[PDB]
Amino acid sequence: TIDQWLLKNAKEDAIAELKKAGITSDFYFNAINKAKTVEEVNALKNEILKAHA
Repeated sequence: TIDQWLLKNAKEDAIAELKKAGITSDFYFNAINKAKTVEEVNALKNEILKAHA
């Protein structure tokens, strides 16, 4: 199974820690659900610190 894959797991979990970080860009929250796996979602949020800040 694992169909849950979609990667929609760390989606809100991470973004939930971003909206408060002060970053509200959609190129980080939107491309978040586009990532591949959880490592790609949490990795994107870690790139904003250098891919935008």
